[PDB]
Amino acid sequence: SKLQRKNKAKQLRAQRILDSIENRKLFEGKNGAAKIITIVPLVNDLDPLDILYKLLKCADDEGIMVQEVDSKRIFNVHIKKFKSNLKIIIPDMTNFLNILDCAKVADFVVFGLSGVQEVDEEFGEQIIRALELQGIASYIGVISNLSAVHEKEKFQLDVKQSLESYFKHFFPSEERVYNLEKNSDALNVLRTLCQRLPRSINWRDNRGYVVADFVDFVETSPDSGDLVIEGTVRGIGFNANRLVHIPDFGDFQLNKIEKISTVFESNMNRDTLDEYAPEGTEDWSDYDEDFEYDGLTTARYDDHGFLPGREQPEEEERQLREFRDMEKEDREFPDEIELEPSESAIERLKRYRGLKNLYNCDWQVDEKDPSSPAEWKRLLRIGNYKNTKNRIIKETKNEAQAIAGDRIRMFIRFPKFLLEKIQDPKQLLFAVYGLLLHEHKNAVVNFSLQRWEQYDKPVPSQEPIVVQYGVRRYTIQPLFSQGSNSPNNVHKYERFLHPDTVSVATCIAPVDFTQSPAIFFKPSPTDAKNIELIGHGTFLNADHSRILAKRAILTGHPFRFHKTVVTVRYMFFRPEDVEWFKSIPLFTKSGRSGFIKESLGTHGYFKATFDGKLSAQDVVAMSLYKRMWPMPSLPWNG
RNA sequence: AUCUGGUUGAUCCUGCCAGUAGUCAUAUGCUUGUCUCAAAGAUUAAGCCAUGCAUGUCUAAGUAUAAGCAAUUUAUACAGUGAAACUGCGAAUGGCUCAUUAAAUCAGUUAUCGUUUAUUUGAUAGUUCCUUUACUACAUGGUAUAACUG
RNA sequence: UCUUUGAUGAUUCAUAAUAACUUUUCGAAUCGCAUGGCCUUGUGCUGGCGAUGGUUCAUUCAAAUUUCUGCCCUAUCAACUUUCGAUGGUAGGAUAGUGGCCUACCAUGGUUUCAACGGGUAACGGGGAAUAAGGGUUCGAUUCCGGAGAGGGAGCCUGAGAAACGGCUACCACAUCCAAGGAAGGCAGCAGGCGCGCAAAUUACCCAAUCCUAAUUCAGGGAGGUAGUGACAAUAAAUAACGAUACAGGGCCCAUUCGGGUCUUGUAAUUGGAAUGAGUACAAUGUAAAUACCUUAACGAGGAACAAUUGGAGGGCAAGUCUGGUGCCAGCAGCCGCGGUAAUUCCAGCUCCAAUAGCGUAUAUUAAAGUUGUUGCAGUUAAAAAGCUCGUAGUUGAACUUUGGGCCCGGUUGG
RNA sequence: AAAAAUUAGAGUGUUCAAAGCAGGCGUAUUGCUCGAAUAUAUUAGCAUGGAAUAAUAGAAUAGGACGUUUGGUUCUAUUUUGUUGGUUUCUAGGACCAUCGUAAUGAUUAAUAGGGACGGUCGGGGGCAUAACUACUGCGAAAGCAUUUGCCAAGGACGUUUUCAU
Repeated sequence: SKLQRKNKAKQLRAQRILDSIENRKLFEGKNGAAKIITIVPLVNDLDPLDILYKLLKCADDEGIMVQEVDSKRIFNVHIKKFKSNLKIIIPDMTNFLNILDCAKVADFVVFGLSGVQEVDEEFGEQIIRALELQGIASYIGVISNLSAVHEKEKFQLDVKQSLESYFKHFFPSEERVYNLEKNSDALNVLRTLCQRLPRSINWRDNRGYVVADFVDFVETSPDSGDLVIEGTVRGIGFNANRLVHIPDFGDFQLNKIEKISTVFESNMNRDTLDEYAPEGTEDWSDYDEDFEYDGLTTARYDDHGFLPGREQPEEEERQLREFRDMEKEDREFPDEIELEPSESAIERLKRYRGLKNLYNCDWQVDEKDPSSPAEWKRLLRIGNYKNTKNRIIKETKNEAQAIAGDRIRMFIRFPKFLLEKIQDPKQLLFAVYGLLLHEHKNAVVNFSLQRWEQYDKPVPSQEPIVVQYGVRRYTIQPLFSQGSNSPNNVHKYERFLHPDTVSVATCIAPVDFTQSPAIFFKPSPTDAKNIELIGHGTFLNADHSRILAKRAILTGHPFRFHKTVVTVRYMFFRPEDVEWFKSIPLFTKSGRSGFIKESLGTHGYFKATFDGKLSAQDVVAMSLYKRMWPMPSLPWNG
């Protein structure tokens, strides 16, 4: 008979309809749920407490809104209709930084709009562009009040269609805007947040994060006490083998874990709880790089060609006074040295490595470089960057000591000088983050630079700006490289944004295992909020094969052109570099090489061969290269 | 009330495969300015279902001491309005789907001298104290419970 | 010097009497309004309109059974039914009531080549729907009437009426809350779900209309109405119309020959002015309130931008002798086929053709099809007459039995 | 007598149309007024007209049909003997029972359908016993069928003023 359906049906789908259950139904509504809800107003004159009271009048209790009015920004409310509990938060618009993390704790973001204006670019539209570029879960756009447009009906219709504007180019994934003045539109905004949960972010999810409910200090010692933290664990958990960072306080060491309706402690398998770990000096102790410049006449290149020749409003003005001067050096003459020689040009700049080739030989990154500071010695370089990436993600679930959705009175070993600036949780959120094994140790890192939209003001490599990665607010001096496809990682050193191609930023900072996107902003009080949004990007890897370049190219005014000797004017008033740079072959900048043999005189006269035209339409050129290193970072607060 | 291309060097046939129009016949591709009229979870799974609604009802004329209101006044039984609750009636109509079912359903056609029927419309009831008026009310017999208080 | 008696085609029918019989049925211990007439004047006696209830006969809305004839493919289903009711007789039980409906004793019947009985159905039946010279072929889950069902089977309560599921109770399959003691559940009603697949709309406003229910004019109604989403289908029809010169030709004519008239175009980023709704929007009207359509202030074009699109250009089948690929970006277009450079088909530019809101492609079905043949095909050589004669059912079967003659009335037609 | 809707269709300026069932006229001053048709047995049942075509029954052993030929056997009592019940006399009124009378008493042809007899013949037809003639043509339902003699039965055609009515 025709039970063969119930064969083929109930034996095609039985496990494919099983892979997606408990992630959806761990939120059953008496004890096991906590839905985290954030509300962002998009104009400065809004009452989100009233928007809350437009979201709860349709909930069929009555005595929930009136007693919760005075000064509270965190709410925990149980919905006795769809049987779910919510965690309703609301930040403070006077600060900007608090807005940027109240999104990234949540999964549904209530986007309010305005029925009297449009959005503003630098503050509303940028904060929309802020959260989607750092990554966010799903959301709902909404309008609170539509009383202001005149009480005829058709005029209150089309003003919705105008407000669709920022969901045609921003998102082709959301077409409705719910009018909360309508009672029947204000209910399926309550249906969806009590009954769904979206694909959230990748990196914040897979590490564990708890929001605080009760924070109190207890005494263990006058050197260090303890803080009890009450909350519910989200993410994957918190175990006693690694560390925890909280912003504006930093990193602190736990002691014990207790789940209160499993008593755990911290073992002695801690990591190096310091900034500059002493486990880096017993890995590199070889004295085998001796590129020297103390008595070297010409850099030894005996493996690169010919025989050598031996002898027997007050903030902006200080920053742009030498900014646009480098257009002569970066853009119109990119390969150039500064020369108007009337001074003692016998010893003006000497220490160099002027080899001609770029991408076919060896260059020792590590040297005994006097430009290489004390970071270069006591640091660990675990140089395998693919298996160690995939090792750390596997071990974490195996050391599962805390499962998600638990009521914890979390204790932590904590000092005594930081018992003041933590406020009550009702006026400010308090969250923690699970820090992996050996992340806080500083090392070398590499970023990527996505240039900010309609902002072509470049920035040199000499500014310790704060770059947001993960949750960490760290000021850091960046240096910039290219991402050219070559099997040696010798790329071009640039100093600014390359306005055409996504640039690569080399840095020295603690490692980020989460592969979090990078955020380039400038803290300056020019804007009322202490942010100048200047860029964004992401982290890729930690590099060990970098060879940077420093250009200094001797070009000037040529006048004399013989087939073997070429004399160039305003060059040699003190001829020393012609006898100092024998094994650095000259070349015409039209792509034609040449040979330097001897100093034929004193004012530009040297032996110079030409491959093409012998005339003063192009200047013979040199090539110089050096190597220096970035500066480490610092955790920025305030 | 109509036919055209294809077997052979060339021709007449049997013969099928392309073509050609229609569909209140369903999907699908690219396009899309106006007026009138409008089908729409049937096919496959008569598979599973979060939340809210879809069945209640009073006149001058069955029962009011609301510790209801209105007070307003001819009214010492009550009389204005009128929650709750008992009693009466309805909930068997309507709406939705097409799984079963092949002399079954169902159609046009007969039969009840072979039966039940709220309602509606029209008729219809001096006889019934042991009595023809002898004890024992007909100017009128008896308990029990609801709402409500605690 | 003494009888009445209904109706039907038909009755032991209606209806009446006599003896009785019964856990003795019904025969107003209810309610609003009015307030009068009579008197020995006693709260004496009578007396109006109508609400609700009541037994039986008629009646209306019904219900339950029943008579005759009528269904798609299949013999690779020829014999089926009768212990355990199958066909009939007699007496009881049960029901609103007839009847093997059930129970006792007996008889041995009933269906079948004019297809019983069994198997398939991606089968609810009809009114009807598409195509059509005539005959026909293929559909009908779906606005009206009839039946069945409420996750799957069974059982009963209250009632005039239900084997009811927005009633209850059991087992079967499910699945919800839980202080673990227990307690609750049926979207094939309306909106809406996460499932499936080629495949199908809003958790909106109201009882104003249509009609139903209630103790009732007043309350109720996802029944039903109004909008949102809708290239499912069907009707009406914007995307330009008029001049001037100009230069051409044809053109009829003055033609002498010119130009004397009449024309027709052709074009001249040659030049002019008039018309108008798509759209916007004061008012009014619409409507239960609104939205839109009809009406109408002010606004609204050289339109080059307020800009039509799908498919083809050997043949069938309307449309090219056109230039470009080193075969950038070659099987190749339903079927004959075109490629081996430059192609009278691929890939692109230009110019033409067809429909104008494309019927462009896919899958079913109808005409074409006299290729299902009753109307109406095919016999030797093309697919196709059984090895041979007797013989079932089925179909088909010679001729013959009152014709002719005469008279006369009364129809509408050519007249 | 076969419901409405739909289909063919009459009337009717929704501004035309698909639709709808409306609408038209005066003084517009308290009004009169026409509509909402008709057709479509399309099996089976019901009422009715006609007697072609094609079936079916009737008298052959006459228990045949008509008769007021005559003898019977029965069964009913409506009526009158006011009336009532108790009797039978007729009388009508039902059937069946012999024989006595008159009608012209009562049987379709004999298929250039079929069967059955009958008379003279013909044939390598078949069974038992004891080549040449073979094509030009012989016989048998077919496959098939050749030396003479005799038995046993069968069969076509012809001939006929026989018979039965497939």
